This record gives sequence, C-alpha cells and structure tokens, in this order.
Amino acid sequence: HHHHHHKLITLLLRSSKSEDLRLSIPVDFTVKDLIKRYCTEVKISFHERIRLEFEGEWLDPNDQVQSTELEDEDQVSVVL
Ligand SMILES: [Ca+2]
Repeated sequence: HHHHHHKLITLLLRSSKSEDLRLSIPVDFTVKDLIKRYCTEVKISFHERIRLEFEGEWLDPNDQVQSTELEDEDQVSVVL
C-alpha cells in the first residue's frame, strides 16, 4: 500500500557447505548484516569472504537489501 510500514522480507539462503536457512529480515539491513545474521542463526563464524549470490550475481555487502532487486520469497546462495 501507499505509505506502508512493512519491514521484513522472507529469504531462503541455500548453502552447499552449511545449513540452509529461511530468514525474515529487515529490508534496511545490509547484505553484510544478512550474512552476519545467517551466521549467528546457523552458528558458523562470520568472515569477510562469505558472499551471497543472487541469480548468478554477487550481492554487494554494503548495499541495503531494499537497494538490491531482492523481493519477498526470493532465494540466494551462500558461498563460503
Ligand atoms: Ca545446505
């Protein structure tokens, strides 16, 4: 709606080397924030070299999720 207040989108994070996770995260988080939250939820150590791929493309860690093309129920790949 006009002037809506919704903060969250749900994302599926698939990982070939770690636990897949479905997260509901604020769209004002950065991609780095999303990675940090993934890591605390699945209990792996956060590192600068972890990346998220969306449709074949690396997401910029410094972009807000809202600034990317991610939408609710999208899926991304975690590359460790
Ligand atoms: Ca997995």
